[PDB]
Amino acid sequence: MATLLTTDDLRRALVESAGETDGTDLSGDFLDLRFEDIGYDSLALMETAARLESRYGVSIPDDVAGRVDTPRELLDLINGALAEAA
Ligand SMILES: *P(=O)(O)OCC(C)(C)[C@H](O)C(=O)NCCC(=O)NCCS
Repeated sequence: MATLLTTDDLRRALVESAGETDGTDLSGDFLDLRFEDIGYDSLALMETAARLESRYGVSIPDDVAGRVDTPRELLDLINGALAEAA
């Protein structure tokens, strides 16, 4: 069992944690963008991850989510954890 969130899933969720739907375009291959560059707090990354934890069946330790600079890593946390141990 490993329902992997896709680009779109991460996108929608990550916009959702910004509060209002401003619309930081996170479509296509936005995985090379950076959270620091898009003004994201690591606290917010934890918040982002927290949502995905309960949704997909993963658990991301507090400090881990603060160590993700690019969206690819945050996505890879969920995807990877499910593939590793679900
Ligand atoms: P991440 O480690 O890139 O997140 C860094 C953040 C954006 C949280 C950064 O340290 C910040 O916003 N600092 C504000 C100053 C402070 O003391 N914040 C307390 C946060 S609980």
